[PDB]
Amino acid sequence: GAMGSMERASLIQKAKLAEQAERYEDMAAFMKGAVEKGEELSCEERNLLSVAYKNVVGGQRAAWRVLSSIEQKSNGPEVREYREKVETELQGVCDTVLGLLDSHLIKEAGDAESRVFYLKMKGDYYRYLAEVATGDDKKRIIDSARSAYQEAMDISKKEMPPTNPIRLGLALNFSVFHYEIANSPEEAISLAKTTFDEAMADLHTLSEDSYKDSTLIMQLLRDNLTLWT
Amino acid sequence: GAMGSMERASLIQKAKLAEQAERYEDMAAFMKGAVEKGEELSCEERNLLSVAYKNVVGGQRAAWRVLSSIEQKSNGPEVREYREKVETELQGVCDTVLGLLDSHLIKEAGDAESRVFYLKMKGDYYRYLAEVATGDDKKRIIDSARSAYQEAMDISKKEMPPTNPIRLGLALNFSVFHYEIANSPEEAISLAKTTFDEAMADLHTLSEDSYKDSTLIMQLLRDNLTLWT
Amino acid sequence: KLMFKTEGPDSD
Amino acid sequence: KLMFKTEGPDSD
Ligand SMILES: N=C(N)c1cc(-c2ccccc2)c(Nc2ccccc2)s1
Ligand SMILES: N=C(N)c1cc(-c2ccccc2)c(Nc2ccccc2)s1
Ligand SMILES: N=C(N)c1cc(-c2ccccc2)c(Nc2ccccc2)s1
Ligand SMILES: N=C(N)c1cc(-c2ccccc2)c(Nc2ccccc2)s1
Ligand SMILES: [Cl-]
Ligand SMILES: [Cl-]
Ligand SMILES: [Mg+2]
Ligand SMILES: [Mg+2]
Repeated sequence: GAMGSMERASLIQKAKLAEQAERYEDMAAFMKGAVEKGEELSCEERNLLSVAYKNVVGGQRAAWRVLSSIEQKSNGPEVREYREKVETELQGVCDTVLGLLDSHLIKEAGDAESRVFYLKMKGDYYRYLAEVATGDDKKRIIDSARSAYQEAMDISKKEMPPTNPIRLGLALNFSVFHYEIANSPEEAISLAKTTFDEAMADLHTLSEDSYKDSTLIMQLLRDNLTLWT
Repeated sequence: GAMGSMERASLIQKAKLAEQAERYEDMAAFMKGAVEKGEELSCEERNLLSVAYKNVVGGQRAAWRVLSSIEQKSNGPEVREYREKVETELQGVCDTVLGLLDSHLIKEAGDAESRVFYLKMKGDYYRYLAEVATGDDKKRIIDSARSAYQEAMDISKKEMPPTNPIRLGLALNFSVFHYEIANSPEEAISLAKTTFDEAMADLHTLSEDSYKDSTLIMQLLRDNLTLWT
Repeated sequence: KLMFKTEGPDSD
Repeated sequence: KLMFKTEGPDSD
């Protein structure tokens, strides 16, 4: 623990500064440090954790695709070697995040909003592994993503309203999992449509602030349906 | 030398891939490796080196300014500590680049286009140090930047045409040094104007391709003069 | 690759 | 800070 000697509150303060500086690698290390303090995370802290690693892994995924595309076109070892380098570092980030979730974020998360959040993240990071998987564990990696998403979905449906932004973001990502990872485009479409319609019918219950939060994610579901249909 | 066991040509290939992937930290490490092979760099290779480190140090400078600004407003230790962290890493990059230039890029660079290029870079990386310097070596850091720029300028004026893009980029950066580091805005203005006018009067000698290269940098000189006058 | 909309920062 | 135009990538 590089961050073992820094106060929890200082690590959270520094994560927030790192976000402002666009130093996402630092933001992610600071939030890793905070989780390793062993206390549960607040809503805000969960969002810091997620944003930090999304940003880190986002850069690696983007780099991977560029390198993978060049490699495909090329089909010397250099292209493959460098795509492998980036891929390995990507897998490491996913491994680290899954690490934090299993030791011990998920088992201590009893509230719907925390448990759903973490299980969604678990699905997400298995999905990122799945995006680069080519060998004898691909099927199991994919099934790990499905399993995580499905538990999250079951909890979300039982414990949260249809407009709950966490529930909506989960359905969005599970929908993309179906479309592109499980090669189940009809499932992806059905999930996205059903999720949008059930959210639309519940907007009447919300404040203006909540309405804004929900409709933002509903538009993402719409954006995908437009490309898909 | 992390890159001691990779072929020079592979390191250059991988720098180019890293540029395409926007992996500038990797691009910079690969080019460090290439310089440490001990052979001189080609024009293209010099440009790879410069682009890689410009990008790395650019992110750090941007982060530093964000953190410095928050710290100024705040005037707990956390803001200062984290600005210091970023500042130290920034200084390290500058130290590394200056390292490569003195061991042994500059002493082996005999052609105007290579020597001017490297001395410009030396000025640049001392300027970046100067931007964050606050102690008893600030004056000497500033003078190191001036000294490098001035030798570059003397060579460029004697050996290159006024429209030479390297010469123009040097004058641009030396001009900004004067304005903002040496607190010499009149010198900055005189240099930028004289450089623009002498370039304008030489454009007639150029091909279309060269004309494009020169006028691009001339517009930067103009952009600065507009803000300055 | 065409990337579909997923939750949170479009960091890739 | 207002940053002035310098050579090469506007990376900051
Ligand atoms: N990037 C960041 N610094 C954060 C984003 C969000 C967020 C809010 C709504 C929807 C998605 C993300 C945060 N949650 C938060 C903020 C303050 C108090 C309680 C919770 S922190
Ligand atoms: N930290 C974790 N929970 C995991 C990381 C990785 C991994 C995948 C690719 C490269 C590096 C690590 C896993 N692979 C895996 C998953 C499910 C079944 C069989 C194998 S699980
Ligand atoms: N970012 C890159 N990969 C490069 C940019 C430039 C450059 C060209 C003109 C002006 C500024 C920079 C390069 N120089 C070069 C390219 C091919 C052959 C000989 C020399 S490489
Ligand atoms: N590698 C190099 N050539 C240098 C690096 C640094 C440095 C500055 C700040 C922080 C870390 C390193 C120098 N400082 C300096 C410069 C001129 C005169 C007195 C002192 S020289
Ligand atoms: Cl590699
Ligand atoms: Cl720090
Ligand atoms: Mg159908
Ligand atoms: Mg005057």
